Amino acid sequence: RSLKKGPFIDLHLLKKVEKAVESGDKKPLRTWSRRSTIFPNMIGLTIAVHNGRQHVPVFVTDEMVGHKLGEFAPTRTYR
Amino acid sequence: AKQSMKAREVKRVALADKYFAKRAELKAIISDVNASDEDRWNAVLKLQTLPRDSSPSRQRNRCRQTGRPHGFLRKFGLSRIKVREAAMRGEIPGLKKASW
Amino acid sequence: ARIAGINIPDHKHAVIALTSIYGVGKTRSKAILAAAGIAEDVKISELSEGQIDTLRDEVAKFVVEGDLRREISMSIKRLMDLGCYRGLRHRRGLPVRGQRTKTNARTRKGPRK
Amino acid sequence: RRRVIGQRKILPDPKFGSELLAKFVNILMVDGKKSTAESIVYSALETLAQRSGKSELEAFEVALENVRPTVEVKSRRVGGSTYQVPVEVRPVRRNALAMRWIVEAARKRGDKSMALRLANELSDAAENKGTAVKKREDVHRMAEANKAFA
Amino acid sequence: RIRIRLKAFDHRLIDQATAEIVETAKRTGAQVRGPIPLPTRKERFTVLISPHVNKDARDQYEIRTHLRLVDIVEPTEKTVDALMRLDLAAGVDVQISL
RNA sequence: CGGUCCGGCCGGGAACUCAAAGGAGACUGCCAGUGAUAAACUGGAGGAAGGUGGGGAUGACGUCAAGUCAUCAUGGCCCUUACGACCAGGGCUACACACGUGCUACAAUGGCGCAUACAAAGAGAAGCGACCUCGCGAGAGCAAGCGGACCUCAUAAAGUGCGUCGUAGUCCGGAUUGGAGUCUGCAACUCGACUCCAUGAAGUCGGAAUCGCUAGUAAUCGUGGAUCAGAAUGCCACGGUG
Repeated sequence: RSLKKGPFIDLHLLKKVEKAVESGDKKPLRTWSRRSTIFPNMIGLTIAVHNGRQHVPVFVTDEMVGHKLGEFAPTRTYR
Repeated sequence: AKQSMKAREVKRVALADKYFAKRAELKAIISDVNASDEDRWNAVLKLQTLPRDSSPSRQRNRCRQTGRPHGFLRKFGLSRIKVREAAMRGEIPGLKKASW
Repeated sequence: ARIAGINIPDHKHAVIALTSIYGVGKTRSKAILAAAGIAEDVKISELSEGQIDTLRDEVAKFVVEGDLRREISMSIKRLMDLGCYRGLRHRRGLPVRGQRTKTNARTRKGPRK
Repeated sequence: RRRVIGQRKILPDPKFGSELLAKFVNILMVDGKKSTAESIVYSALETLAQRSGKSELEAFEVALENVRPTVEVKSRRVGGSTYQVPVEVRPVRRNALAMRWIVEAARKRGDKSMALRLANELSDAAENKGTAVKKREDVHRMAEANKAFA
Repeated sequence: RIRIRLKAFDHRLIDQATAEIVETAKRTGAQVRGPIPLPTRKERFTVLISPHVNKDARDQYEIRTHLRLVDIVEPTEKTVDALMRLDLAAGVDVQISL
């Protein structure tokens, strides 16, 4: 939305570019970032995104190049 | 309303006069207009907007007497929760009972 | 003769059955009428065989109907596969207009008999 | 209450010199847009000019001469009972009654321009030839025949 | 060579403050004109009459902003010096400009 | 009526307007009539105005000992290793359904496009912004006038008039859905506004039943301000038609 070629990353991600396509042998990286965006190449990076109580296992394709981290991390369940 | 609300403006309002009302009119020192599709300024401008609480936004005057935000009226000099008791004491110059 | 309109009414101005329907738009679809010799003010009947060849000349420039609906539908079906906010709201019958389902969601809900 | 009008004065039509044609545009107009009503008056008289046997200068007055009653029926409370009584239709209303019925008829119609909707009723307003149209006058025919109790 | 201003809200204080300025300006200048006017303004506002709810009950307040260009006949160096220390009570606002 | 920054600009005036103050004038004064013949009323003359001239400001005793310690204090109680406050992420615009009210239309006493007549009241220099340029466009970029009574915000709009059109969910509308952008701002994904190429639905009186005032009043169209980094249709005001 609004921006040609999509925005540049947050500075708190600009310091985390060594963990952009790989998390390692460790548990999927716990992320409270929801207003920040994804890296333009990010597949193979295992992450868990906050929902307001817990962290959820999110799924991302190699074709996703600009989305807010909250936009694909659900918060509700019906009744 | 809380006693914490009384000093919440102190840093915010100071940077409003310092930068947050001219930095866009003076932006030509942190900008370039000669290179096509080339960035050398975004990360230093995002570093300038890295600090929080003090913003061009978030800025509210409040009732400094009570911490209450709502019912502020600049034309009265005082938030309406205290206006009648102050204006009938004669404390606000030159508010009086004269009606329509 | 007709070129893009499919409805029954006869002898109208050269815009109502010429523009703003199924994919043809109104921005370039009206400028071609002067080359065909057709006027855009007041009802007209000069569009026939011969005049219409100047309009049948426009090829590969635009798309209409189901192929234009394919363009938007696939551009949402790629998102309905994913955990995206508008993904589930187009996989399930949910609004995206930022609505209050306590008060107004009437287009998305329906009758109200 | 008591210390009230009556009838407030209105200025007569500048072109025709008539106070009936002044009241007529006041009740004809809608949302106070009297400037459009000044284009409907006389424009609705197009098909009446030659047809008026009183000449054009009475081609609208003729539709108001058709009905000039002295009493109307009203249904009024005397206690736990409600009865039909004749009430007087005074000179000030006697000339303005049918005028108020013709504008309602034109507003309730929905074909052509308003200057043609008004002309539909005005064409028969002194002929009364239509079906179930004189039901309009049953409120005065029932008044010249009131019996009540004395 | 300067020009002057007087601004107030009180209908009598505007003349009492004029009578301070045109006298300070006459103490070092013998030629006279008397005060010139303009611009006057007015403003009105409404408030809720009670601090808690009661939003159907309201009270009416207004002000009248008075201003004079005043004019000075001789704005001489010795006369503007007397206006650098202008006092003149609180309750009004003034300017000196060139 | 001379001179002319060609201009109420200088000479001339202090009057009208426009903005401001203080008086005088309306007193049943005047006639006849009515009135337990009295209070005061009922008409006429004369007047700008006639009967507290007209319009405002004002809440007697009493009304539920009303709503509120969520603005306040202030007696008490409970929590204090917290029911306290500092960040951050979700929420206070969940929804198979109810209540509470407006605005714009459903049209042709109406809309649209192009002309054309006339404002009142407010806003404004880290401002109000006239223009031109790039472009599809928001807008960006520069920038006239002006210090806010001879500038900007600003073709008021409706109305008038011409061109055009129907009983068709319409020329219309463009509500909705993606894609592009434009602005402000850690940040507009989610809840923001403005724009463009495209697509495209609802509205042709509307449930039992019922609502409200007496004239510049109802009815109806534009203009302005507040809040404000960045949006209202809500809030407070202004004038036109009536």
